[PDB]
Amino acid sequence: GHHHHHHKTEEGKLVIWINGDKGYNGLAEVGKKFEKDTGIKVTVEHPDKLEEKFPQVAATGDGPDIIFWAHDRFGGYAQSGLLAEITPAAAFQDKLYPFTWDAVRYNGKLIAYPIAVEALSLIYNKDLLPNPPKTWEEIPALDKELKAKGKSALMFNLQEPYFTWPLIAADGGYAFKYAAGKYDIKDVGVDNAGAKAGLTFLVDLIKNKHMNADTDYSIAEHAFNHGETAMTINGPWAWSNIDTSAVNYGVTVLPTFKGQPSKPFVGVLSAGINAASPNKELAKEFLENYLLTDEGLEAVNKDKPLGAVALKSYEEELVKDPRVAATMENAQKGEIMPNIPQMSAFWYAVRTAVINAASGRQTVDAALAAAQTNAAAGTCEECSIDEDCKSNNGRWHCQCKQDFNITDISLLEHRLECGANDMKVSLGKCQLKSLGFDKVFMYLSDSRCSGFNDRDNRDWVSVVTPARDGPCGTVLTRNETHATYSNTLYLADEIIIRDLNIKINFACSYPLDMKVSLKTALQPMVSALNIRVGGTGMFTVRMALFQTPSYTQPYQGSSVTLSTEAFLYVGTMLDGGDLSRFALLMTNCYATPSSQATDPLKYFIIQDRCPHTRDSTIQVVENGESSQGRFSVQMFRFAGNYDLVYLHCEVYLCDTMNEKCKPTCSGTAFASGSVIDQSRVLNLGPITRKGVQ
Amino acid sequence: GHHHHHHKTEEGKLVIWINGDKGYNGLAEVGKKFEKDTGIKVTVEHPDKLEEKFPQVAATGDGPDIIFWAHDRFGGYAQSGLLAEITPAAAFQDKLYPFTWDAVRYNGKLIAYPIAVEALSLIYNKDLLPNPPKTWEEIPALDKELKAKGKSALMFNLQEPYFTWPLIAADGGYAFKYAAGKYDIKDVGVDNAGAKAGLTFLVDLIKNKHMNADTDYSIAEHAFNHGETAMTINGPWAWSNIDTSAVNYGVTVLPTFKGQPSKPFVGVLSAGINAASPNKELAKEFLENYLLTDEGLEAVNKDKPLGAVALKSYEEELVKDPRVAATMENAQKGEIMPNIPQMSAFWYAVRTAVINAASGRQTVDAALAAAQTNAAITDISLLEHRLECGANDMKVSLGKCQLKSLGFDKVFMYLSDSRCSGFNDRDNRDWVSVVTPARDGPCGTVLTRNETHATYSNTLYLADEIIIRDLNIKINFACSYPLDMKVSLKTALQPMVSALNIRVGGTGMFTVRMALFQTPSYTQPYQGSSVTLSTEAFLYVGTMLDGGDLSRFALLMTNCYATPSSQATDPLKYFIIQDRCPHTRDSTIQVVENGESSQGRFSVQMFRFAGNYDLVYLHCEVYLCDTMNEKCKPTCSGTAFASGSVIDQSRVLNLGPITRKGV
Ligand SMILES: OC[C@H]1O[C@H](O[C@H]2[C@H](O)[C@@H](O)[C@@H](O)O[C@@H]2CO)[C@H](O)[C@@H](O)[C@@H]1O
Ligand SMILES: OC[C@H]1O[C@H](O[C@H]2[C@H](O)[C@@H](O)[C@@H](O)O[C@@H]2CO)[C@H](O)[C@@H](O)[C@@H]1O
Ligand SMILES: *[C@@H]1O[C@H](CO)[C@@H](O)[C@H](O)[C@H]1NC(C)=O
Ligand SMILES: *[C@@H]1O[C@H](CO)[C@@H](O)[C@H](O)[C@H]1NC(C)=O
Ligand SMILES: *[C@@H]1O[C@H](CO)[C@@H](O)[C@H](O)[C@H]1NC(C)=O
Ligand SMILES: [Zn+2]
Ligand SMILES: [Zn+2]
Repeated sequence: GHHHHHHKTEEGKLVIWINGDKGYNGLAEVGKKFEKDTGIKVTVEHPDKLEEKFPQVAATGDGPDIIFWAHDRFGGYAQSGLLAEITPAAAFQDKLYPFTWDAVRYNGKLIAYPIAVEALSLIYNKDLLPNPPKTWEEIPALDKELKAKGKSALMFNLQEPYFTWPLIAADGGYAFKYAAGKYDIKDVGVDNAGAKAGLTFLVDLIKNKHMNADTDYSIAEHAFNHGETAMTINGPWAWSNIDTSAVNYGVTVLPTFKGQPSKPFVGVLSAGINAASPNKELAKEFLENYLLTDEGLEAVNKDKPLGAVALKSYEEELVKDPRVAATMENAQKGEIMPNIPQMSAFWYAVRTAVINAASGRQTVDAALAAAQTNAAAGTCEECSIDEDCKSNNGRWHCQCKQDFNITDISLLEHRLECGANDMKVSLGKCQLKSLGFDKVFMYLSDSRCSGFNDRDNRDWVSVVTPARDGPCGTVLTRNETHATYSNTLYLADEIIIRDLNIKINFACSYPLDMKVSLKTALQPMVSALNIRVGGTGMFTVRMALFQTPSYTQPYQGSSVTLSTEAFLYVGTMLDGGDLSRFALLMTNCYATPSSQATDPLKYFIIQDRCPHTRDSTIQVVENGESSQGRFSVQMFRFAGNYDLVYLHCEVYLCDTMNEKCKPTCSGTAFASGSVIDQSRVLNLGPITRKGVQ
Repeated sequence: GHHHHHHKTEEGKLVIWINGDKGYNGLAEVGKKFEKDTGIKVTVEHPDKLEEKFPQVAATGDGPDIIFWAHDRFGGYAQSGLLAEITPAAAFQDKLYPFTWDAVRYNGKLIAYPIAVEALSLIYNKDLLPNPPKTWEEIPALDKELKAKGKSALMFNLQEPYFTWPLIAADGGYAFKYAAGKYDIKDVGVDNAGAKAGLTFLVDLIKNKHMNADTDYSIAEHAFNHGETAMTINGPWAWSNIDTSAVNYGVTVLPTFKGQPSKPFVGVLSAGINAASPNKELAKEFLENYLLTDEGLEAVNKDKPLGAVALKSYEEELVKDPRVAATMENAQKGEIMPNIPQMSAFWYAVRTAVINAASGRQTVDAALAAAQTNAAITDISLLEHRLECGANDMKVSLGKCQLKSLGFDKVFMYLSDSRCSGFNDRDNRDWVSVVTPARDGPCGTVLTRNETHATYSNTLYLADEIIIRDLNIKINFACSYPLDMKVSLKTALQPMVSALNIRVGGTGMFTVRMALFQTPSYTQPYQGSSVTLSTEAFLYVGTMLDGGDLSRFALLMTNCYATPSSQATDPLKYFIIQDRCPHTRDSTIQVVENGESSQGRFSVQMFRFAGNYDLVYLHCEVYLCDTMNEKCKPTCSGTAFASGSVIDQSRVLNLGPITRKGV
């Protein structure tokens, strides 16, 4: 007997959200194992701002069955009843460390499964520095030293407060005072001396050009991984990218500040179950039986490291690695995050205060003051990066930052969205509003198509144009495969009455569908072949001839006529079933002097999936790659004896799962493939010479 | 015998240059037979760097009458007009394979005679191992195993790029892109990922002491023939030395790299005629009558193997040997060398990249970059950005010249994942492009859904230096697609849906689903076990078949109706679709899709329809309609239908309750 019996005839499913920076593939593999055993499928998807999006959808009774995050968010969900209560047997609970269970406990109830323990650690290049700086104060020396070598000392994400927090709290800065076994929200440690010291040091570092304020995760990763930075600050999940990198690296404790250790907020990677989920039992089985296991966490950790796991058995072995040991050493120096809801607001309040102090929009005192005032305020979560959250006597509100520093380049930063029938270009609203823009922010080649405040995203100001030639001065450009719709975005120096000239040429390229070209034609010349697949499958292959190199504007009527130098553009299309499963392959294409496809005289354009020769007389654009295929032939230059010829194409449906369809053509011919299945042949003709202007 | 008439009182001589690794003796023997018949002397010499030496002497109106080499060089000579045009009869051309003639063709003219087809093959001791390693990745293991015996696994010449090329080209590597029937010289495939993979693997091989970077032809041949190496990689011309050796050997296909086959550059051994020679006629007779023949090639091939010959007659018999067959198999995997002149410059650029990466003088990136380069201010500030949204992929492209105009000395761009890096993109314009799948989570791509649409977005970082300066730019790009009904239904956590299992042919299992949707796009399905509607609200219903390929069938909804009770058999029915057609001609009912596809879709204003009752249940009878007769999609002329309707309850899907807003 098998496990599969209990879940048989399941209409149930399992949907998982996790941040893409952790290993999704290992989790997916565990999903494949779960699918193997139980016969139930498991999906893993990464939405933008998933921790923020989850509550929104979850409120409506929709979302993933499982959500992965650091515990600090979870209690915020629990307060809203978005998380189903976990109630595992003691035997199971005993397998994980109690503090990891404490992290996920909220208001007495377990709202999630602890997975792993996350703490920021100091990552450095072993080749570049043998001994890393043990303190923060000695880094500027290193940077000044390394600046001569054409490199930098330290680069790490400055955009997320998670990364800058440890230095701030190093001297005793804190989020929410823990008192009488409970967190006090009206007691906030943001504006004290230690925070100011840490942040002042950070600002003083970036002011000295030791680090750029524009630096983010991606940039720092890229910089460090190319060995152009001596060290960075990060968690286990990064390591996977460094291993593959030629960089020889090491992980140790963060540097001290004022003789005090860096105090990182320690996260617990945790898996919550949606309260709306019908699948809760399956989720519990999956998480308990499969996800948390030596093998499972081995897999996930193998894709990307988890750091210190909550599972005792695997951890006891996993600690043997020095890096996670360093991660623990760091964690023990810092403090585990509160799971309370306010943490959502806190993080937002710091981020605003760090970037303002870094950009120089405010002093550390002013920034931290605003921060402390906004620490528990939930409204401030609604504010974008470029917005200040301002506190009135009555209530908090969002406001655009009053001052931006804009290079002639900064204006070129933009969002380009290519939709199916339309194109949209978007630019930051505040950066524009800063310059005195009330309205009519921007326009395209046609000045009548103007900017509007984006109805979806308050942050953006957007311009839209259909993707077709002639509205809003949009322009179409075709090549054999694709149709590219392009336009230019002008910025208006008028309303602001100040001149800095920039324009952005943007374009959306879409694949060309010849079936549309055929449907557009009143009476196109086309041959069709129905192909039955198995009991229930049915497919259709069509072959048609086109007047243009774009493979558009097909010939109409019962005959085609060519100039001596003319190119015939042939194309083939597949319909029915999954166009993904099968790829359209043209196995043998040839011409005959007669109408019979069985003609003893065959002139092969394509033979054995490959061109008959390398001459320009035959050009094959698309074969075996997709649902369509395309090739051109100069017909009467290729076969010249005859005043007309007929065209024949043998076609085969290529399963892309079990065989690779795209042919490899060496330019050496066997001529052993002369066997043709006439049931698979499409025929078109006659193809005649003009003989008249 | 009677040939003697056309040659009497003979004069002049014939001088031939050919590489010494091929049979010099056989060619000379044929030359001596030619001398016997014609009474004209023929000299055969093998100079050092003969291919480089030929143009030098040829420029002065001095040199050999005939030159033997791979075709890739010849177009370089032809461009210099050092080669006389050959004009053999069709009857003769039919005797050799056309592609061999295509190789020797340049700018429309045939500049030389094809002799043989050469491709690198994997030579191994058949006695030593029954089956050779099928991949490159497993070689270090074999070597480590063989390291205990005081020997090595694989040794071959690393000095000539010709021998190392296949691994480089195994994964997506290429010299010159073949487009519109001609080779593109400004389109170069040297700096791509696969080449880097292969060459990096090679460096990693020599770094592990599995093979010495100093290894050359002599060393590998001498070593393998003496049994100090288990296997090597080489062409036919080497075999002659292995045959005499007591070693029992075999020849097979090169090992795969990254799941893809090795693509050796396939050479065509070819004989060109000097343009300065008055003796061209004699050269032509020599090449046509004697050199290319069963008897002629027999001598040369018997002396040393030519591999697969261009001559049909001799090849047809010669294929029966497994070695040349393996050589053919290898040839079929790779691609023939372009005949263009630039190849002369190419080989020089790669050779530098092979030795520099091996010795450790440069990184693979630097070497391949330099090679690729060798192969081929600001007033207003503007940028060129092109986004291509494919079905399975996205490509983002930025124009080079604009980046230069914007003051970028060098271009580094990448996505959220720094592992995804830009490459040089050749189109109607020269671009720098990055590619990513259109699904979320590779390359740090992220999904954003709204009720109607699934939007896949990512950020493109663009900067001059890896260490970031004051100038760095980032560009957010996104591809938004409409949501599929099935997908919308499958994505939903707890959608309201009714399902019916169907068997077809008694084989396999399929199902039919009916579900309710909040949007006119038929997306954003209702959640829960019940739906509640305003009096004026529109219920968007859809029905789809799932669980495998039903493509031969179109989903047809014959009768769809509402009942005040939960019973589908209720005598009181309000018909939305009756006799396959919409009950009313009004905006109150719209049937979007019926009998057309695997899906069906319709909207109804439910409570103007149901009237007096504050709740209803929805019922849809469904059938698989065979589309072969093309009668499936129903035609509705008028709103008048028979009240009597025959319904099979086994095919009816039921959903409810559907309740009115405000009690
Ligand atoms: O910086 C604010 C952010 O910090 C934490 O998120 C971390 C997370 O702990 C790590 O697992 C890793 O993924 O990096 C994240 C930040 O980039 C908090 O969990 C989160 O609520 C908070 O917004
Ligand atoms: O390595 C560069 C070199 O490769 C080719 O020459 C080959 C030749 O094609 C083979 O037949 C073999 O036997 O000898 C050479 C080994 O490299 C190119 O034809 C030549 O121009 C180039 O220098
Ligand atoms: C110029 O912009 C940068 C980055 O924002 C920063 O130095 C600051 O915002 C501006 N300069 C000053 C002196 O404030
Ligand atoms: C056609 O142009 C598009 C961009 O406009 C490009 O992505 C595609 O590769 C081009 N087709 C070919 C065959 O090069
Ligand atoms: C959903 O988002 C897409 C992505 O741009 C947009 O095109 C569409 O208009 C949006 N639909 C609604 C109903 O907001
Ligand atoms: Zn089970
Ligand atoms: Zn003669």
